[PDB]
Amino acid sequence: GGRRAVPPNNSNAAEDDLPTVELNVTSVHLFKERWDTNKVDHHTDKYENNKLIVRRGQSFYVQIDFSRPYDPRRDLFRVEYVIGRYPQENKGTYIPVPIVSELQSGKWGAKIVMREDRSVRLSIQSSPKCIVGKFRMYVAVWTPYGVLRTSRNPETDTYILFNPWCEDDAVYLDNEKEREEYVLNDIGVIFYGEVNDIKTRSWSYGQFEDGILDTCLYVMDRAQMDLSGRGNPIKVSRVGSAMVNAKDDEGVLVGSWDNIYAYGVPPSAWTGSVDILLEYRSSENPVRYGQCWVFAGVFNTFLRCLGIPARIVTNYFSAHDNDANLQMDIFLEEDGNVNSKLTKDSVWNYHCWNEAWMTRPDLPVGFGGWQAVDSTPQENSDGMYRCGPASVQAIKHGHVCFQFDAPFVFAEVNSDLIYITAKKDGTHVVENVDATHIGKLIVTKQIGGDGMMDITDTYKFQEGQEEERLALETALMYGAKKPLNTEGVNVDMDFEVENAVLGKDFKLSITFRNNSHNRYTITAYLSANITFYTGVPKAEFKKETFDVTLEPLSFKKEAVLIQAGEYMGQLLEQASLHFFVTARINETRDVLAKQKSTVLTIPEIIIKVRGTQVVGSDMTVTVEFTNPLKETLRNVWVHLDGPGVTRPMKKMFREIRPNSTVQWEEVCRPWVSGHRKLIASMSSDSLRHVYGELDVQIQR
Amino acid sequence: GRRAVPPNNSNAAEDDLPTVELQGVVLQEFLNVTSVHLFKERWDTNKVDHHTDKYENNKLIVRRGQSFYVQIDFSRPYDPRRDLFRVEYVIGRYPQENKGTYIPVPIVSELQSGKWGAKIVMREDRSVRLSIQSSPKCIVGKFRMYVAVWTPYGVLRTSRNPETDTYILFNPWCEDDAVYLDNEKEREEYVLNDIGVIFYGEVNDIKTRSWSYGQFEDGILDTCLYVMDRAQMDLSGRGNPIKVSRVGSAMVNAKDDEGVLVGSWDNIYAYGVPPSAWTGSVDILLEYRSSENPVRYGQCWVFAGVFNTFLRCLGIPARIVTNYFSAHDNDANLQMDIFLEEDGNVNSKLTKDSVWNYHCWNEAWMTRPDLPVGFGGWQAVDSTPQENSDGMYRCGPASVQAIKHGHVCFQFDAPFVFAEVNSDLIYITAKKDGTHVVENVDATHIGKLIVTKQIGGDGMMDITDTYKFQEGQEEERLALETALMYGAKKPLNSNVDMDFEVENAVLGKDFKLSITFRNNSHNRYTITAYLSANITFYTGVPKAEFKKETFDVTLEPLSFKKEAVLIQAGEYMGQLLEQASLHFFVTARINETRDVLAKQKSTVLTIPEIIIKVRGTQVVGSDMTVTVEFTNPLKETLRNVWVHLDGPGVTRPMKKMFREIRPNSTVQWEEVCRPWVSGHRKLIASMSSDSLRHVYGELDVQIQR
Ligand SMILES: [Sr+2]
Ligand SMILES: [Sr+2]
Repeated sequence: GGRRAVPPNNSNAAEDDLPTVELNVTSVHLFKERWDTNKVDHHTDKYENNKLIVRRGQSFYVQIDFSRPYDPRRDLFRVEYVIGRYPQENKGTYIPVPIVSELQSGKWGAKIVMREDRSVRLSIQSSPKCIVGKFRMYVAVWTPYGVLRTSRNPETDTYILFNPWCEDDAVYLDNEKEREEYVLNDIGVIFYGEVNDIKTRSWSYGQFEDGILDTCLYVMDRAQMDLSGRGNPIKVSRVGSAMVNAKDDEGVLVGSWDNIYAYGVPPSAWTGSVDILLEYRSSENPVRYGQCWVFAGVFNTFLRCLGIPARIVTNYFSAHDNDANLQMDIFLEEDGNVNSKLTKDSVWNYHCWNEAWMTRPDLPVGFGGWQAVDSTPQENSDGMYRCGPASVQAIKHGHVCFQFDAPFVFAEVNSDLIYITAKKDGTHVVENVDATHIGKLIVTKQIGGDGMMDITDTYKFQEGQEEERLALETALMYGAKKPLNTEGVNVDMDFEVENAVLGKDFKLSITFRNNSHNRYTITAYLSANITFYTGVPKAEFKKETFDVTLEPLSFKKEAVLIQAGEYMGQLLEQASLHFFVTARINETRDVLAKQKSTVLTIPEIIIKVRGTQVVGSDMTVTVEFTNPLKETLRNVWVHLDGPGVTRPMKKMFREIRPNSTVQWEEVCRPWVSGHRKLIASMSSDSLRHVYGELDVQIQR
Repeated sequence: GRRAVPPNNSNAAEDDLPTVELQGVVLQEFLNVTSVHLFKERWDTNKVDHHTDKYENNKLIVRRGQSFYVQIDFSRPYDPRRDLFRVEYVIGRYPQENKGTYIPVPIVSELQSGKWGAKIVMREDRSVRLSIQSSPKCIVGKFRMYVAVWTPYGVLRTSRNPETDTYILFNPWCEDDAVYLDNEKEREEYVLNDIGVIFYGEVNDIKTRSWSYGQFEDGILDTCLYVMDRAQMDLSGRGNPIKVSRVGSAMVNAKDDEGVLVGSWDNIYAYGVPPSAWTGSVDILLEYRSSENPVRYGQCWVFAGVFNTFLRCLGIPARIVTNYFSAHDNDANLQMDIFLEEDGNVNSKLTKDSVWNYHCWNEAWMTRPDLPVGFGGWQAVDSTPQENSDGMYRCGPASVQAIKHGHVCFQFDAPFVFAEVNSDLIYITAKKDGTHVVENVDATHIGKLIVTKQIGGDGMMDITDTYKFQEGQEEERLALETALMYGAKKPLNSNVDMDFEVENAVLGKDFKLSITFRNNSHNRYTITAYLSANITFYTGVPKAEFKKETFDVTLEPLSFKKEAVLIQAGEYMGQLLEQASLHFFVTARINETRDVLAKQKSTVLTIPEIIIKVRGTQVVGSDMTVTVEFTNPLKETLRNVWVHLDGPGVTRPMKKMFREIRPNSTVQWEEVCRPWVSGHRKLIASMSSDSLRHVYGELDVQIQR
């Protein structure tokens, strides 16, 4: 056909039927059953699936009943696995599994583990590099006139996932604790807020829930992904992440940061990946709407479900859309005030990306392990896409020369803020530089429980360390950018905001230390704005200039008060507030700068249960939320979730008068034993990004 | 909420800057420009010293990093003690200094290096004449010019004036430009030349044809800006060769309905022009700008054609390259599988992989700052997609030096272009029971010759040694190991030589295949050779096996034997495909040793060319009558014959149609051209019909002033 002899098979759903005729089998028994050896041994017993699911590079048992006794003399047969529509032994999409005296490592094969009166028990092993997907099983009998082969049989469809338990698999992770956490765990916690006030919230990955695995295969099919590569964790993450953010009626989620969300579910409402993945599957069109942590919850569900050890990572004060520039420009005016016309770039209060576990045989030795993949697009070499998989280890050392998109995730965590006064005659002069703001704290969920784990030391060295300065020296050599010459760049200023609840008042003190044996005349300015979590300004709710005289060896503190009415009028979804404080030392003309952010605390949702905490047993769940506003919250949606206990659900209240409390009781029949969890979220026409949860423990 | 200002990613979108911009509190006896002068005109210094005097454009065109002159007329003599002003260049809807989309350009005592600055070089009564210099890292695009006079209350600035818009192209003549070529011969060839030759055919009969890059033609420069626009390329990226080529190559192959061309190798070409008819890039590029939808149809040389025009037009040196025996769709593998039956025959069912007779790609020149030192220079970029990490996209820019050294750890997509050229042929026997046995590896077929057009004229320049070392030698071996550890995959692991040579025939003639054996040992061996001949596409994909032959031969100890075969025209005339190539597989079994020998070659049937004769005044501005002439070589009728004529700077692409043409008849076509360019020009003709296709012809003319 001009282009290629055979078309590409980039669909695991398209199937071809192998001919039945160019000894015979009567029944093929696999030991599926979620209690049986196979599933229990492959660690695929939690999957709500009624087919055999194994993990590559490992043996599993199967049994073939022949019409007559298998005789090693005049008999010859082999099990066949085939995927997609144009199988090719050449591409790994047609695997003849030959009978062997013993199984070698890294090769396919079947040992006749035992035979008894017309049946043969088999031990089948698979290559540790096997294509991940859902294969078809057949049994071929090689007669002197042609192969005789089984008919199409759905109940034998075997799923072959990645295998972090196998040391020959690139996805290998050598620690059962981590294995459980990064692969087996189907509940997760997402960190946000601001570096000073870390807020957490649970998300449901739900990889083992009914259907999720088949949709993970659907995304790939939708990406027209060559089957020959689904066995590559790299290209798998490379393609998988590009599918997450809907590039025009294409991907999974439709991103959006417009506090309206004109026609869908506000990003702040979702409780997990489940209903999201199932909605994409059923509608077959992008789901509206999503934002970083959402994209992150979903991509993580996709990975874990296939068996690639993944986890979500949150960076505080993220320099997004850096275009590999290591500098953020803050434009101060001649008298010292932040210039709003020019200052157009912002630091995100926080940003969430993923890390995947794998080896990097495409790079030198030492860069394998955790890989950074950011599904939130930004301009990189290809032009506005997801970034990664970039080796966190190389990032740490500044080796941004190795793929993929490493110079852009490096800048997310290493940028500097440059305070530059643009003279009114059209000139510039950089007054100061803040090397310590961006990438102040990078964090993730710990292995034990719902705690926090500081993984900052992994992306970067400690400041001042030559290794730190070296990584910069290196980064700068292969694509890092520091366009402004910061040449020549004794008062110590710093301020603090006390965190408050939504609707209440708070203080913001400014401290001024003067170590010199002399006095100064400072002129300060406080500028408070209302911002999106991305750090983008909506408005300046409070401006305030100060006039401070500093005696030598003086230390003066001033206290400003932010009254609730000064902000309650114009707040945004995540309750973010940004503070800028700059000063001029009239004598020497030095400009001091400092900026911080805070979020207002939102009261949680209450989840309470009564009944029988037993699988199969009806257990009633009670949900209740109190509208803590002096206004009536309209069109209130409360979301309920809890994998293994409840499928996701949601309810709506036309309105909730100021200060009244609602309640929602639904009865669930927990289908999983052990510690499970219940998760709630709130979203209305105004207040949203409200969450609640509960630690149930199902019995049986 | 995502970003404070939308993305500035359109050169055609514009912002209207205010004329007056004051602030605060308080005649305006400040200076008002009465007119601006940008000594453009093809004769003038700017267009000439910048190498843009060739662009058939009416606006000022200038190459980055180098100075140019302008003259501003004021309402009253410039006084260097009171008056303060400056020129401004801005681009896109959302200009930003932070990002080089707004450029102040101050008056300066003396121009520094790689920094915008204007020096006052002459002051006549009421007129300042500046010498303006740009930054070598300037964005490439069409900027708007404005003059701004600073008052202590604000700026007063000129109003929208479309006639003073300025293009700033890359500049291969500037030492500080990433894209710098150190000598005029190369710069002239790879940047100033708007004509090239494409090498096709097969190694043992290299065929050439003229292709018009036509970068300087009217509308091309702008179309080029539209491409980057259709790809939503961030303006701040448009000053980077790497991004321009990483992004621009991706626009060439219309995935869905985005890019420039819809690729097709079906031999039918349902509702479009056959890739074999295109004479040059001008046609496509314009057609696409008017359609705003992908152009049908193209194949590897056409994408390389249209991409080359793109590259050179913006100012990046680039050349088309033609690799013979290409392993495209290699997925990093370093092996090609050919399957055999137990009796020695080729297993027509299992052998689904094919080697392209020839595959063209582009080489683009630029430094490489994202890579270590040493990998700058020519960079391979393949606009013809294939599975790479991202899967099914163009590949490149891959540093050609990194490839030659197996350093595939560097971006972009190096392993793929590496196996496009350095891969082996494995002959495997698929035993009747289901097993496979590796008979022999042919390691010298793929990547035989990589060739490009020469600097002087239309000859070829063997560049195979830039991609690889010599077969055998240590460096080639080490290179291979260096690759294998960083990506390249390589799964699998009796002295009676054989070989056959084909005597290439002309379309419609009988010809011969001459196979010759030889027995070195002192043994009387016995061979059973097989011969399979297939009609194929240039990619390697077969359509049919028109001739199957099998014969046993005995070999004397220390001997030689030449078996000749006569292939009659009739055995193939009935089912040829475009480009007329045929494929042969010669395999033999020496039953004593059960050793298997195998070989393959290809042949393209020579087709007679089109005749072009110039009659008249070969003088710029003066008419000249051009006569295209084609004779039906076949013994049957051709119908719906489309003839094409093109000549950059002599005539724009014109095409004529003939309802049919009887066998062995001749048709003439007379057009009167008015050459607007002098010197060595050329004329390209092409032919396409429902039957015959892939028929080209050219003529060299020298037009005097
Ligand atoms: Sr830092
Ligand atoms: Sr070779």
